[PDB]
Amino acid sequence: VQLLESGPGLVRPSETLTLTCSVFNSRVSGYYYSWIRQPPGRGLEWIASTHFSLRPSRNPSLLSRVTTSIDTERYQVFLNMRSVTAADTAVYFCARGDASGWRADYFPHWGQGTLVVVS
Amino acid sequence: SVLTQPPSASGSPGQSVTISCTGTSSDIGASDYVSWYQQYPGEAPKVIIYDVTKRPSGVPDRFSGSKSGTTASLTVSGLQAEDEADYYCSSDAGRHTLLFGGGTKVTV
Amino acid sequence: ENVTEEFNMWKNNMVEQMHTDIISLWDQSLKPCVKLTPLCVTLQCTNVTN
Amino acid sequence: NCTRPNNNTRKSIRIGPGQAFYATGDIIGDIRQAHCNVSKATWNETLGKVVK
Ligand SMILES: *[C@@H]1O[C@H](CO)[C@@H](O[C@@H]2O[C@H](CO)[C@@H](O[C@@H]3O[C@H](CO)[C@@H](O)[C@H](O[C@H]4O[C@H](CO)[C@@H](O)[C@H](O)[C@@H]4O)[C@@H]3O)[C@H](O)[C@H]2NC(C)=O)[C@H](O)[C@H]1NC(C)=O
Ligand SMILES: *[C@@H]1O[C@H](CO)[C@@H](O[C@@H]2O[C@H](CO)[C@@H](O)[C@H](O)[C@H]2NC(C)=O)[C@H](O)[C@H]1NC(C)=O
Ligand SMILES: *[C@@H]1O[C@H](CO)[C@@H](O[C@@H]2O[C@H](CO)[C@@H](O)[C@H](O)[C@H]2NC(C)=O)[C@H](O)[C@H]1NC(C)=O
Ligand SMILES: *[C@@H]1O[C@H](CO)[C@@H](O[C@@H]2O[C@H](CO)[C@@H](O)[C@H](O)[C@H]2NC(C)=O)[C@H](O)[C@H]1NC(C)=O
Ligand SMILES: *[C@@H]1O[C@H](CO)[C@@H](O)[C@H](O)[C@H]1NC(C)=O
Ligand SMILES: *[C@@H]1O[C@H](CO)[C@@H](O)[C@H](O)[C@H]1NC(C)=O
Ligand SMILES: *[C@@H]1O[C@H](CO)[C@@H](O)[C@H](O)[C@H]1NC(C)=O
Repeated sequence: VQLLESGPGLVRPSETLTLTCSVFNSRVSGYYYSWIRQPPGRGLEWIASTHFSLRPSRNPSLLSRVTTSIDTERYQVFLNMRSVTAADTAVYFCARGDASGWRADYFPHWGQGTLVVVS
Repeated sequence: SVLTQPPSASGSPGQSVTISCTGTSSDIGASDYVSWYQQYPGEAPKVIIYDVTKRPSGVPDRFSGSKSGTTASLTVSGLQAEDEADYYCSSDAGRHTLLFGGGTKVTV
Repeated sequence: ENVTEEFNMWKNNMVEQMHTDIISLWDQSLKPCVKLTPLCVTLQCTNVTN
Repeated sequence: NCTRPNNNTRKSIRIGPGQAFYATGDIIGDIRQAHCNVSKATWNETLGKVVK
């Protein structure tokens, strides 16, 4: 399994964020996929978690603007958060759960990450 | 960030360092889903302790977890010159909601 | 006691009646339930994992 | 001992008035092969008795 993350450069204060990490050697189904974020100084706050056929979860402090989804044909996952502010600029990782496929407690696999500085 | 940790810790080679992670009763005392991560400054974190007292395959068995009441403790025994990394604690707060900690930078 | 009956297992009628009764019980339990014959269409199939 | 490691999900589809078709949604976790286990020594003894 390989998680390759992508996001567009620097974002405007009112333009929304679109984040996508393609999966390699995986089904993008039957596995919980989660997003975690850390500011440059310190971080590791988790944004959201998704599953194909089970109930997702969202961060209460960011539940307002989290609209995340998955695509099975192209094997991708999209954060697509909006209403961004200059104070949330940070680097993002996407991760998936263990081989069990039903646990979103710990995330063994991770990804490279993206800068996504807010202008 | 409900869960908090001491800002840093230090020691000497061949010694043991204990790191404490605290939270409310509803957070940590609800279930056993407590995890610890380490990350290098230039790399992504990796799981070191999952489910409080279990460890992933292919890692050194020099780490542990105690679940002392509503507080968790991680002990590192026989640390070396390359075991200097940040340590984060995460726990489940119901409805598949995780809460992280402030991290503990261990230097030697 | 004092009796010796001549048995044969390859020519008894219990097996035939059991076979036809099992077949009949199998058949009568498939009458009420759904008849899947709109499913004969042209399917389009792909691999489940890649 | 026979086993089917896959963790399936069944999905119901309505094809008419009062008619339901039960498809398969997906599989949670890893896709693994179904298989059966027998003990070697006991089978060896049984085959020896059968040969005798
Ligand atoms: C088994 O195969 C089936 C059939 O391919 C597959 O179901 C299909 O999944 C895709 C992707 O999830 C669905 O396509 C989407 O449908 C919605 C609703 O109509 C559209 O809005 C989507 O288009 C938008 O979103 C895309 C991704 O963000 C954008 O790229 C696009 O430009 C649009 O903005 C998209 O087309 C499709 O509808 C289903 N089909 C059915 C019949 O359900 C299923 O996931 C496969 N399962 C497994 C386990 O492999
Ligand atoms: C197959 O997947 C299902 C999830 O759809 C698992 O069901 C969970 O099982 C655990 C273990 O007892 C329960 O705590 C959960 O409440 C169940 N439901 C969920 C998570 O929605 C099931 O355990 C899996 N099968 C195996 C053998 O692991
Ligand atoms: C049936 O036999 C197989 C083969 O020995 C068993 O699979 C083993 O399971 C253990 C426990 O998870 C693994 O450590 C081994 O690596 C597995 N063997 C192989 C070859 O991969 C299985 O547990 C047995 N019992 C069943 C299927 O019920
Ligand atoms: C097939 O499954 C049975 C039942 O799970 C296994 O029997 C177990 O055997 C171990 C010792 O080998 C005992 O400690 C367990 O108590 C047994 N199970 C039960 C429920 O009593 C058996 O080992 C399996 N494998 C075979 C038969 O090859
Ligand atoms: C027939 O059965 C009776 C009743 O057990 C027994 O007393 C008698 O000895 C048997 N006949 C012979 C020839 O053994
Ligand atoms: C799908 O499976 C077929 C049959 O094994 C294989 O030939 C093909 O390369 C696979 N991948 C596709 C069609 O993308
Ligand atoms: C069965 O066991 C006997 C004695 O242990 C041995 O000689 C024989 O080779 C075995 N059969 C097989 C197929 O291994």
